[PDB]
Amino acid sequence: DIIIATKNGKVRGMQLTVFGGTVTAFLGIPYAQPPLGRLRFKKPQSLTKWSDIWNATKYANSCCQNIDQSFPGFHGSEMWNPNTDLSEDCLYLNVWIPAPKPKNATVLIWIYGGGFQTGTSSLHVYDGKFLARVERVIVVSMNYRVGALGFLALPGNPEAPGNMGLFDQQLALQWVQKNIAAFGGNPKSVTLFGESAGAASVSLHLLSPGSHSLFTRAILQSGSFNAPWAVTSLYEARNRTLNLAKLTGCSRENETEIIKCLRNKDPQEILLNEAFVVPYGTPLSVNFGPTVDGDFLTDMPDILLELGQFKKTQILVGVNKDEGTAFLVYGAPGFSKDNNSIITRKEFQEGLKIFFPGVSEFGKESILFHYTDWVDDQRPENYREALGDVVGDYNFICPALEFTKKFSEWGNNAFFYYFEHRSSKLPWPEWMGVMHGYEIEFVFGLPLERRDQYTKAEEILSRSIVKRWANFAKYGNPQETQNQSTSWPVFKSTEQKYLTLNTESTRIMTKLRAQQCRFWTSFFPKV
Ligand SMILES: *[C@@H]1O[C@H](CO[C@@H]2O[C@@H](C)[C@@H](O)[C@@H](O)[C@@H]2O)[C@@H](O[C@@H]2O[C@H](CO)[C@@H](O)[C@H](O)[C@H]2NC(C)=O)[C@H](O)[C@H]1NC(C)=O
Ligand SMILES: *[C@@H]1O[C@H](CO[C@@H]2O[C@@H](C)[C@@H](O)[C@@H](O)[C@@H]2O)[C@@H](O[C@@H]2O[C@H](CO)[C@@H](O)[C@H](O)[C@H]2NC(C)=O)[C@H](O)[C@H]1NC(C)=O
Ligand SMILES: COCCN(C[C@H]1CCCN(Cc2ccccc2)C1)S(=O)(=O)c1ccc2ccccc2c1
Ligand SMILES: *[C@@H]1O[C@H](CO[C@@H]2O[C@@H](C)[C@@H](O)[C@@H](O)[C@@H]2O)[C@@H](O)[C@H](O)[C@H]1NC(C)=O
Ligand SMILES: *[C@@H]1O[C@H](CO[C@@H]2O[C@@H](C)[C@@H](O)[C@@H](O)[C@@H]2O)[C@@H](O)[C@H](O)[C@H]1NC(C)=O
Ligand SMILES: *[C@@H]1O[C@H](CO[C@@H]2O[C@@H](C)[C@@H](O)[C@@H](O)[C@@H]2O)[C@@H](O)[C@H](O)[C@H]1NC(C)=O
Ligand SMILES: *[C@@H]1O[C@H](CO)[C@@H](O)[C@H](O)[C@H]1NC(C)=O
Repeated sequence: DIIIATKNGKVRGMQLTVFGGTVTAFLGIPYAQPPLGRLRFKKPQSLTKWSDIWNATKYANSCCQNIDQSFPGFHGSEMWNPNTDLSEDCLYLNVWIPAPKPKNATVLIWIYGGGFQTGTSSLHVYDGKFLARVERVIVVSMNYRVGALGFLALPGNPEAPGNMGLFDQQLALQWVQKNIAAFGGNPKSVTLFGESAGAASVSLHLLSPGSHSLFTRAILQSGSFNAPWAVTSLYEARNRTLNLAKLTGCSRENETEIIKCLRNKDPQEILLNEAFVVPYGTPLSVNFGPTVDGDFLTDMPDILLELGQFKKTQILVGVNKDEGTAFLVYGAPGFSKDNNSIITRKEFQEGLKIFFPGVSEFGKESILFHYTDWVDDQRPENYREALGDVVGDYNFICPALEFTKKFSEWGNNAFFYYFEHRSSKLPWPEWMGVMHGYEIEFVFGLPLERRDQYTKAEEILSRSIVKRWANFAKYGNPQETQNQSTSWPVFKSTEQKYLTLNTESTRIMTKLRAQQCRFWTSFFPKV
């Protein structure tokens, strides 16, 4: 039996057997008052003390969310769908501590992705027991509100201020600050890491002054706030908040009254309507996401980034080789996970309509032009690979690169990686390559489990990545100093060196996707 006293009461965890060792897991610790009733859409409220022994022995409810129903029974999609009950009562977190209890361990806080519409900390690929066992770090992860329940925005108005999901995250960071010492943790040594919308969240915590004292360092996997999907403007936010009020018959004039009306609607009603608050959706739509609330976010984050207004610290940033492909099978014509998705020119052209609906004709022509001068005009994968690259470059790679350039210009050490290994247990077909999110299992050390049909080469890659992540958290330097590893150079805005992660050869390369990103980062914003 293992009971830990925390500032709001006592929590009992459970022992886990890992690699002939032991990790203690505290699954499902509440960190806020359930945001129910009048608390729906408000910032997370402080939790009142309890007196019992809170049995934190299983993952808690995941936050309300729509589920991917596109490939029922297919592990490739369903591995991302929630694996606990959905409920508004979902403000909980998890802690993995090494056994024997550490003395002053570095803490790793995970923030999952999901487009700010989906996700949950309890997923199998977010299990922190391996990191705890292997690197003697403590791993924390939290559930935070997503979708309209997490980001509906009536700016100024506290009933619906926006960014509630971010303040959930923040409230969990405070919990780590006030309690992790009791678990053997070092509150002065906290590294946030997250993927996709989780990564954009991490990057917004570097910008938010209310978070500056809640962590030390930051890791951003396939995501950053300057990505086009990561921040809703005050305009869209209001137009989307107003739209949703219509589809639920909640339209009023008293802005506080439309919120009260939305407060008596059932979570399901709000959920089915989220999709249509935009006129033309894409597979990448983030109908309700972070906004400039004037609280968490005091100005538009591009301006903050550009003028050096963020926490000064080290960052680890990276992306995957095929960020875009995963979204092509959610709408792009001629694409399917069940055939090699050879598409024609017209099909590529139609796909751009799917992914760039509001963009001018000339804008879409300019995308086609920049991506369709072929090394081989006769190669039939040409247009299929091109659309994937378009989506990946525009949505993930180029914003992550631009974020890393701008952040490092203010003097801090930055490290950039390019993950280019396809999981041998990847259930999607080969033409989709090194997909969005399929580095996570490697970061969390799943390939270390020899019982799980990963190759030996994958075990070695996960083992080095785990060491590099942990070295970055403990020491601000993501080296593997022992097994004659390739040294990871800092990313500088001049030379722009990055490290490639793969089973073959880790290499130092320069200026990732240079020609592509100049199009996205300096021509395309004009159109
Ligand atoms: C701001 O919102 C209006 C309203 O959107 C419509 O109503 C919602 C409840 C939802 O069902 C949406 O899908 C609707 O489109 C947008 O106005 C509509 O725009 C579309 C296409 O642009 C048009 O076909 C509709 O007739 C419009 N309806 C009205 C009442 O004007 C408007 O475009 C949004 N603003 C922006 C910049 O997108
Ligand atoms: C690849 O598959 C897509 C998806 O269509 C579905 O999946 C197939 C594997 C098969 O089960 C089809 O019967 C399904 O409809 C194909 O796209 C469809 O193509 C048909 C004609 O071929 C067209 O009428 C539909 O509109 C298309 N639907 C979509 C969503 O694109 C595609 O043609 C296949 N291409 C190759 C090269 O295999
Ligand atoms: C409910 O269905 C909505 C569609 N979603 C996408 C699907 C398809 C792609 C695979 N993912 C699983 C997945 C993989 C990796 C990390 C996290 C999750 C689910 S989404 O809601 O998850 C979504 C939305 C907008 C985004 C905008 C920018 C980047 C990612 C986005 C994801
Ligand atoms: C909390 O759990 C207590 C005991 O839990 C069980 O016994 C221990 C030794 C572990 O094996 C644990 O995994 C078991 O589930 C209960 O006695 C107590 O009533 C519980 N309190 C609740 C449910 O509120
Ligand atoms: C635990 O360790 C603390 C020092 O943390 C270290 O310094 C900060 C600035 C970070 O760089 C972090 O990564 C380092 O590991 C001590 O100040 C503290 O008193 C120690 N407390 C206990 C109980 O061991
Ligand atoms: C490093 O490699 C270990 C096994 O390799 C042997 O030990 C190291 C220290 C070298 O001296 C090498 O020449 C030997 O062949 C693994 O057990 C260990 O987990 C690896 N560590 C990392 C971080 O990858
Ligand atoms: C909006 O509602 C609040 C709370 O009831 C009220 O105080 C305020 O006057 C209303 N504003 C209007 C009606 O413009």
